[PDB]
Amino acid sequence: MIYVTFTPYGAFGVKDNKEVSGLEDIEYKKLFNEEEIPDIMFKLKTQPNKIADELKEEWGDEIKLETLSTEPFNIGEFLRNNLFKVGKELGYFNNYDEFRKKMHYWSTELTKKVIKSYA
Ligand code: NA
Repeated sequence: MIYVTFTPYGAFGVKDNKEVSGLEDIEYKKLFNEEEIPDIMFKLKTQPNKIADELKEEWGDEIKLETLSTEPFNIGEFLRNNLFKVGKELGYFNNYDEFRKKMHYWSTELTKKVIKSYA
């Protein structure tokens, strides 16, 4: 059973909700290229079960998404508290100003898609 959290820049999984200190403790990593980030934020938001079946195929195990759980996962707490630092380590953000500007753009693009979804 793989427990998965998504950030804007990736999907990250660990078997059996194990504790996570660092990226070395993360067993499954799918990184997203920046041009698809908002599209994938919107698909997570509107068809999470489809996202889950896709990961089940790609990673080879049943999948629990954190967005479909009432209790946060160890992996989710780690990524939320280290969202900038892990994204810098992965090459998405060179500094905090960039992180801020990128997160803003992605969120704005996601909103645009959500507004459109409402006719
Ligand atoms: Na560890």
